[PDB]
Formats: sequence, structure tokens, C-alpha cells
Amino acid sequence: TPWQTAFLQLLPSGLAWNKSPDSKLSALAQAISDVIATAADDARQMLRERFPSTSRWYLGEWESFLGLPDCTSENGTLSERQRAAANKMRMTGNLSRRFYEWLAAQYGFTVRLTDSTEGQWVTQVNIYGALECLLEKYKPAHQIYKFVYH
Amino acid sequence: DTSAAVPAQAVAVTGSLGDTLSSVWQTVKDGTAAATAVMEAVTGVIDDI
Amino acid sequence: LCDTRTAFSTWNRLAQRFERRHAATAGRQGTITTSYNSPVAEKNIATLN
Amino acid sequence: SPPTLSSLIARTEQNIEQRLPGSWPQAREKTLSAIAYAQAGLAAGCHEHISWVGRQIIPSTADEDELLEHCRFWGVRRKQATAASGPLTVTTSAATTIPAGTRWQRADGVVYSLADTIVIDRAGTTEITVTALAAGEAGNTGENTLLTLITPVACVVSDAITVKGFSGGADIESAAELLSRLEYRVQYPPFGGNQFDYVRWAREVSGVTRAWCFPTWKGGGTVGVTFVMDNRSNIFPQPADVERVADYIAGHTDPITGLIVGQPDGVNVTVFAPKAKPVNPRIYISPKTAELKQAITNAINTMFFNEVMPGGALAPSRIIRAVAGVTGLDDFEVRFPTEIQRSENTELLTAGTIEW
Amino acid sequence: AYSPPTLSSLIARTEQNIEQRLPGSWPQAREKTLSAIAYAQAGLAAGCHEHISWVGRQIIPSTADEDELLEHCRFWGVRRKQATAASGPLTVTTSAATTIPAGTRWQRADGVVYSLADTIVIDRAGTTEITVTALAAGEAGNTGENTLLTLITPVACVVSDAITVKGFSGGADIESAAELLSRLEYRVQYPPFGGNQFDYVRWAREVSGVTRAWCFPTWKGGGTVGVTFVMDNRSNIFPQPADVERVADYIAGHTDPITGLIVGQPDGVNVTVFAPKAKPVNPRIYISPKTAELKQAITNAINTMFFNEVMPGGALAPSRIIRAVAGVTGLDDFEVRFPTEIQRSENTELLTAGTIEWL
Repeated sequence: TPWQTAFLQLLPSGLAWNKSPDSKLSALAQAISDVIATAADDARQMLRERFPSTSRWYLGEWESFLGLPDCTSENGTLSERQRAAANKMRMTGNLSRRFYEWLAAQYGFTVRLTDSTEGQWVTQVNIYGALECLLEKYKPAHQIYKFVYH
Repeated sequence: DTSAAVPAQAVAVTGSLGDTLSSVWQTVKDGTAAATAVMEAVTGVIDDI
Repeated sequence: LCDTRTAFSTWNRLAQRFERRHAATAGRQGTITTSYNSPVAEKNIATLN
Repeated sequence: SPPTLSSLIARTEQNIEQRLPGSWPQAREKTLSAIAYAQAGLAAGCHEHISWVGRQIIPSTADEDELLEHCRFWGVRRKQATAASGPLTVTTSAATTIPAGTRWQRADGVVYSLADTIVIDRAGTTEITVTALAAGEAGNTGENTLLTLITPVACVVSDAITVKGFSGGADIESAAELLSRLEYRVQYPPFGGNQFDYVRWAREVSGVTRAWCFPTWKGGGTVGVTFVMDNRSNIFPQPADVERVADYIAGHTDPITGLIVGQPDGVNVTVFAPKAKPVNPRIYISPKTAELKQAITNAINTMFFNEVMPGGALAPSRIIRAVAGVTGLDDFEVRFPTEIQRSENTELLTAGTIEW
Repeated sequence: AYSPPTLSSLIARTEQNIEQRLPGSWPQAREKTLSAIAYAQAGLAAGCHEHISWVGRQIIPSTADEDELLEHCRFWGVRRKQATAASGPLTVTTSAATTIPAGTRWQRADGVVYSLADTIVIDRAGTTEITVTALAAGEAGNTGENTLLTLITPVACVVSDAITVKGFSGGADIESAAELLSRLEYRVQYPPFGGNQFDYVRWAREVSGVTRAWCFPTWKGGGTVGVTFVMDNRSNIFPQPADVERVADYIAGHTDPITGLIVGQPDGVNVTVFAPKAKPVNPRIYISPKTAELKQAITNAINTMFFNEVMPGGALAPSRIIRAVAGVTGLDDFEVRFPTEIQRSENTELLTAGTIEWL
């Protein structure tokens, strides 16, 4: 292990001290430096914790800060919770059908916003192969939606 | 100066304890057993002091 | 208003902001639409930038 | 979730025993025990520093400086404080010109300066406008606060009385308010004229407190926003307020990028204030006291402010919970609102006069 | 927490921790074998404290290292800008009017290759200017004035010389950390731009070539809006149906050049893009001194006035023409004869100066 070697190097150098890999000083160094190794591992995992797309310990705090728990957040899958959080955090865009197709693609689905059939404002969404509530929540104020599956 | 290093640390310890108590205390809004028991605890501490 | 911490960052941001304008106004040297602009105004703008 | 000090001690002692066979580090007052405790203390110190390094990732749990940095990065801009302006009545002896820069000081020490030169020949008391220099909440004063003159000026008496109080002073926002604004921005994503965007636009204007947006209000091309200004006493809107809110939603400049953003051109909004729909409850309480009356009515208004919106329904259970929440009373029998009350989107329910 | 303990403090407190949990009391001057272990433990603690401080400096993007800033940009969506080449004019002369192949190459003395990616046929023996781009991504491939370049592979009836009267321009290296941070903060803060009468002008004007735009809201009633765009840089001012289709496609959907997200028109309203129709007016001014320079000055003044103060669905009084003619000051006497009434038109017709007579 590198941590026991670092602890050994921090010791005084001389003819007295034995730092061979089979001595009692080397036996004790691992037991002594082991804890700090785990602490450094946790401090390194905080780098991954920094983002909500990969957060594990701080998912509850991220969801609270973002007001996440809603329709898009799936039932329990941790990956779905992280995705939903990482999408709502950088959720910003216009009202175009291109942006709405891209938004529905970002959540894993695939839809096509086709032309109307009965009116003008009502727009038809073809879902090929949570989405309904997400679109009804983030839909344009004036327009209305129709849903067709394929 | 070891004699004069104890009060300086005691002041910081007391301040940290006060800050922790203020942060961790949560307001209860009910008038039930929770509120009356909190009242009993506070009045017991005051009785001791 | 700038401390030794933020002086470099703020002046870097201002330098970039002014560099954008200077490059935009200097990249259009000769054009049929630039011919419409008054000469003294263009000089007074370039010097300021 | 850092490990505890006892857990660290136990782990270090177990490691010592595992690496040195036939050893029992948990013995009292021994070298191995002392070394294990020292290492546990050092590990606890780092685990605490790890905890502080965490908890700053998000502005919700962050400290003051990191919260300010997060606000700056996210674009929420602090608004600076404001000065205190007011009318000052100065008595004059003969014709004179008061230059811009003369200072009048209060009895406390706060000075107020004139920002524009004036000329007078009335030989009598006149009224001018004057602004302070502190630019803080201490600037504003009371109804009639006497104040003397600092810089001598020809043909003007030193003392001066202000009949209307100084007002307009304020202070910079707190980090709590900045965090609240940032939390709102993150929680309600901005689109171009979304159902939340209309609410936030109508709320960005001054005075207003709440606003709701009904998409497809009257048809396929109109959306309707209704706002309520509680702070005042009418706790409702006026035609001037409705007109200015509609103008603000129609067009306003963006502080960040400097361009103009607002509602789309094609659609129409037609902002309109809500209409009061009073509800009179019959509540019987066995003890009678004006304080208890005030507590009950305050609880009811807070209930209405929390869980009542235009176009929404109100069950009697909400009222019964609101009245029963009062600590003092003994009986809270409700008689009138037995059935459910509902209203159209144009009219907002209100706790009217109360029958006791 | 903040301000982690110093190494001296760690040494002192670990030594005290070891001293206090033992029965005896160490003398003042001594060299015990537990002191070395205490010092080593303090060094271990101070090493991790520094590691944790570095980790804690990486969360906010304003203080992160370049690699962690790149990670932040990868999460958000901002893409770094790579180094760009440098382009410029090459003045090369041919002997017998040959055709230059698609991938000819020139070399500099330092050893940096320039290439032409195009095909050009020469009509007659003479010097011609061709656009050449460097094959070196960095700033090094950026020459100066009158730099001589030579061919690498000989071409028939092409002498190996290139003068480059105007030096090459370009040669930008990779983006710096501060520039990338500014771009990321722009992406984070830039607000959504829902379809507005102002925003349609920008969306029409962002397309290369388009120089003037106009937006008419509630055209032919509510629910639909009209736009108009023109291109003065070309010889033909008015656009073509291909340009109309291109601008309509750009307005319908495009990626924002400053923010990575996708922007466009509102889903509900109907936009229409129509090319303006010319309604020329022929001035027919009379000038007392007749020469080419004065005619050119008068024409330029009239065209400048038309560029400044003429918009679809507007009126143009002859007083503006009179003022434009009078502003030249190089004349002696002038008279405006054809336009005597206030010219006006509708939205789809744009006023323009026609062929001027007598000058």
C-alpha cells in the first residue's frame, strides 16, 4: 500500500529504525495509516458527489433544493431520480416543436411533434416505441396537445 | 502561557455549543404533549440553575 | 472597489467585453453598407473603443 | 454521514490487533491504546473537514460566502440599498440662491444634501426636496423632525422644520432573501411565456404578492393571469395596477443580458383582478375573550392565505382544522359551512365577516 | 473546517495525546521513540488536510483547475473551442492559363505547409489572388506582409512564387480557462427568448448575408405575424426565394450561437416570410455643374438616405430627397422636378431610388 510507505518515509532515517516490509514498524504502519486512507477515499468521492447527475449521499438534498419530487421523477430507480434532477437543474428553453422533441428525447423517450388535424392550436405528438404529465406541465400556455401512440 | 490558554478555549467552546443549540432547535407549533414536555424540560433546567 | 483577490478576474472580464466590441467594429473595414456611415463618427467610435 | 469517534477508535484498535497477532490494544493506560486514540482523533479531524467540504455543494446548506458566490454564478443579482428623500421647509430672509451641495443635519448627526441648485425671492418659507447621504434604513425619520444647517448660506435662517417625514430608506438584501430568490429561480424553470413564467413575470413587479395563470383561459389562444396585492388594505388590485402589470408582462428589459423579453406577440393575456366571494362561518366557542376572537380570525386568514386560490374549492375540514388549532379555546363547534364552497376562476373565495 | 490546523499544532496535540494517556510524565529534554511516531502521524494528518482542501476548492467553477473546469463544462454542455487555422490571399501568376488542381500545396521557409482546397481555371497570363488556408492549427501558421511562398509539387506553366501582399490572418490557439468560464456563465445565465417582435429581427438578421429586417405583428389579424429581410451587400438588394426558404428554416429551428440549447419560434402563432417588392421612385434632379464626381456624390447621398429612413409600409416626402441633394455642398444650383407628392406604399412594398435622370 502507498499510505504505509508514506508513513514509513515520514519516520526518521537511520541505522536504528527498520523499515523492511516484514518488520514490526511496517506491520504497525498499515494499521495506523489505514483510517486516513479511508478518509481520503471519502474526500475523493466528494468530487463525484459534486454533481447531481452522479450524487448518491446528497440526492435528497439536491431533490429538495430543486423541488424535484413530482411526475417526471420515476418510482424508485436511483438512476431515474438522478436523471430527473440533472435535467431539471439545466431545464431551460423555448416553445418550439424542435425543442420539445429534444426535451422528450433527453428523458429517454422519442416523440415527433407533427402538424394538427382538427384545429390550429392543438398540436399532435406521436410517441414511437411520466411523459404525458411532464409535457402537460411544461406545455406552452396558449397551445393544447393531442397524444397518439405508435 | 498555559494558565491563560484555558479561558480562551472555553469561550470558543461555549460559543460553538450555543450556535449548535440554536441551529438544531426546531420549533413545535402544537399545544400537545410535545409542547408541554418541552416546557417541563426548560423549566427543570431553570429550576436547577 | 476591487480587492487583490478579484482585481485580476474583474479586469479580465472587462478586457474580454471590450475586446468583443473592438473586434466587431474593426473587422468591418470596407463594405457597401459601411460606406453609408459617416467618417467622423467612425473615427470617433474607433478611437473610443 | 461521518463515522463516529467511538467507531474510529474501535476500527483502529481492531486493525492494530489484526496486524500484531496476540495483542490486545484495548488494555487500560497502554502505549497501543494511546496511539489508537491519537489516530482516531486525527481521523475525526479530517472527517470533520470532509463534512465542511461537503454541505457547500448546494446553496441550500452553504455558508454565507459560498451562498453569495453561488448566487453570482447563477445570475441572481443583489440590489443595493437606497437613500432617504424628503420635503424640507426652509425659511428665508430675502432673495437668495441655494447652491447644490448645502447640507442640513439632524439632531443626531445624519446629514442631508441638496442635489440641484435653486433660486428663491419670496422672502418667506419655501419647500424643497432633499436626500440623505448615509443611504440606509436610518435615513428615514418621523413626522416633524427639526434639523439645522451645516454650511452657512447668505440670507437663510439656520433651523428648518420638515412637516412630512423622510421616507425611501432601505437596506441591502440579506443572504436569506438572496437564497430564496435563487431557490425560486431553480425551482421554476423559465420558458417563453410558460404557465410558471407568466406567474413569475406578474410577480416581478412591485407591490404584488401572489399571482396565478390559467392557460387556455377563454379559448385556444388566450391565457389569463390574476394577481393579488395583499400588503395593502384593499388586498386586491385596482385598474391602474392591472394596467401596469399588463404593461410589464407585455414588455420589459432584462437586467442580465440587456435585451427586452416578455410575452409572445401573437397571444393575448387580458390580465384581470379577481372578485371577492365572502364566506360567513358560524362558530360557537364556550370561552369569550377578544384575544381568542383575534386568534381565531388570524388562524382563519392564515388558512385562507395558505390553501385558497381562485377557481379552487374549500372543504369544511380545512376550517375546522384552522379553528381547532387555537390553543386557548375549549369548544369549537362549527355550524354554517357544512357543505363545500366552490367558485369560478374569476372569483377568489375570502373569509368574510365571522358569526360567533 | 475552514483554516485547517497547522502542522505545528497537529504535532503538539498528537504529542500531548500520547503523553497524557500514559502513567509517567516525560522529562523536559529527551528523545523518546513515541515522539517520532507522533510526528509521522501529524505529517499524515497535514497531508490529507491539504488533499481535502484541494478537493473543496473544486466544487465552485470559479476556482476549479482546468481539468475540473472541463468536467464542469462537460456536464453543463459547453464545448471548448479548438485552435483555428489562418487564411489569406496568394498572388500567383501563370504562364499559359492553366487549371489549378483541387489540393495544391505551398511551403514556407520555416517548414509550415499551406494548402488550397478549391479548383480555379485561369483565363489569361496574369497575377491572380486566391484564398489559401494554413495546415497548422496553432498561431505559428500566421505570416506577415509580403511573405514569399513557394510551391511543393510543380505545376505546368505556374512559376513557383507567391507574394502575399496582404498578410495571412487568423491563427487562434485553444481557448483559455477564463474565456471558457465566461462562456459557461453566459450559457448558465442567458434567459429564454420567447418569440417577440424584437426577437424575430435578431433571428432574421443572424443569417449570414441578411442585413436589414422588419417584423409586423398581428399581420392580417391575430395569430400570425409577418417578417421581411433584405441583403444590401449583394448587387441585387432584394432577396431570392431560396434566401426566403433559408431564413424561414432558420427561424423555424436553429441552435443558439451563444447558448447550447435550441431556440425558435413559438409553437402556436404562424410566421410568414415574404420578400419585399420594389416600388422605385425616379428622382430626376437637375444640377448646374455637370461632372461624374457630383453625380456620384448625389447618388450616394440619396442611397444613404434611402438606407437610413425607408421601411416597408412607410411614406417618403420629397423634402428628404431635397435635403439629401442639398447636403452635397459641391453644387451651385439644384432642382427637384419629378417627386412633388408624398410617396407612400403598403407593407409588402418597399420604396427605393430608381434610375436617376440627368445625372
